Amino acid sequence: MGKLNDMVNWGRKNSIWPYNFGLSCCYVEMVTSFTAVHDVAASPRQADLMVVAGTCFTKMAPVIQRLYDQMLEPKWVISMGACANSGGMYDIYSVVQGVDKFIPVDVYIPGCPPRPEAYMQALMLLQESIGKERRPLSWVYRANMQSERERKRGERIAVTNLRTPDEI
Amino acid sequence: TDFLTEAHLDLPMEFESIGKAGSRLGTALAMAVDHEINMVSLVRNLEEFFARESCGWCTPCRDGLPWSVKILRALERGEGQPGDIETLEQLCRFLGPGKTFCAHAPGAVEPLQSAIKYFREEFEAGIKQPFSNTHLINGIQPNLLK
Ligand code: SF4
Ligand code: SF4
Repeated sequence: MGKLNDMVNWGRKNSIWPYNFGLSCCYVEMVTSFTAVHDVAASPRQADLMVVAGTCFTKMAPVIQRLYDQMLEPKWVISMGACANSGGMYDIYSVVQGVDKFIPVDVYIPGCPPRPEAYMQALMLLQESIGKERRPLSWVYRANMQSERERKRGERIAVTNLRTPDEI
Repeated sequence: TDFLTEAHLDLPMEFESIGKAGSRLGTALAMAVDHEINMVSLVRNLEEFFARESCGWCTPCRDGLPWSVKILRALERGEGQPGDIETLEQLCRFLGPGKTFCAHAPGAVEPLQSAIKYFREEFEAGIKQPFSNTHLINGIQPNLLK
């Protein structure tokens, strides 16, 4: 029983098909992520991960909501960039301030745009979150994971000197 | 009062005659400067007097005579930098009559401008180091103005 749930979560974490529904510059960064220089390696019905990467406009918000509703359980969401997290620099009348206003988000990525290695890091974070929680085997209690901020605090505060901006 | 040269020595000690030569008759008590007195040191002493006998009321005298004093000290020590004589000339032009609240500062800048006019070679001889106002900050590339 205990090993069975572990193998089920292992199968869910080692096979994740993203529906990269991006809308702006962040989506173009994710287009550059698929190339062989980054080595990152469908339809919403069979996809299990939704990567919201771009500005969630007031007119694009029904599309995002419908495309998230068309997905099936288990479903996970990664927000990419400042726009999908919070609205970013567009605190303006025509922008929804963050995609988590209307759909739940499992992993957030700061950046404007994030580089593709940040997306791979978020994929690793989502895999750990999937492997730590547990779902019913047949017909949801997510694990409260330690935040990356406090976990990485020691090695971040221990930094003393950085390369100067004058050189290359 | 403005310095005059030996070419101006054949001139009557009247108000209009000295005034048309580029000076003032003043108290008509003349002071004779011989050859071995450095003009920069003499004007430095004069400006030190004028900048410590300022009353402090108005900005050009109060804050511009000490700048001239420091420039003249640098020219005395051979630590003058390019632009110092231009600063002295601009100070002489901007401390004239009507620019300052009283007539202390025009009378202060008269010897300076007269010694610059007649003895510019010594003030130019005071300048012996390149102009440096800043120091390099490690990490910031400077704006190399031309
Ligand atoms: S977060 Fe920045 S890079 Fe990404 S969609 Fe918004 S404006 Fe573009
Ligand atoms: S010019 Fe006259 S009023 Fe102005 S600070 Fe000097 S002494 Fe005082």
